[PDB]
Amino acid sequence: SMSVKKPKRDDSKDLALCSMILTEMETHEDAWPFLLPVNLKLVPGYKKVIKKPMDFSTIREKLSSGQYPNLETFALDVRLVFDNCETFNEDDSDIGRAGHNMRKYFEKKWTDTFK
Ligand SMILES: CC(=O)Nc1ccc(C(=O)O)cc1
Repeated sequence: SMSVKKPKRDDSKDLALCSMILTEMETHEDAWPFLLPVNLKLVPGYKKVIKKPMDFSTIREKLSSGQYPNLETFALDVRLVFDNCETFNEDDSDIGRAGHNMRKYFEKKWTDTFK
């Protein structure tokens, strides 16, 4: 509360660390469904069903331009990519499996890096 501060986690390296994690995700061989925005004009159903599209190149643009206030807002966008993937793809499809694989991959990097 007022004039009573909790000790503050050192966040000075967060930007560099999130950038490293994003790089590792960009270079994963199962990252191909997630590198670019889904084409809303060429994929039936996507625009109406998926209220907030997100993809790695969009996350990268936002990271590079000061659009994440903190590391938690970054993790929310990454998770949104995989949440969207589950909403739209069968668990047993190449893309659906790619999504599950990348989420597992991300969450371990997240834990190892910040916890
Ligand atoms: C991220 C994501 O779901 N992408 C896509 C892209 C294309 C299709 C399709 O054409 O079936 C399905 C899903």
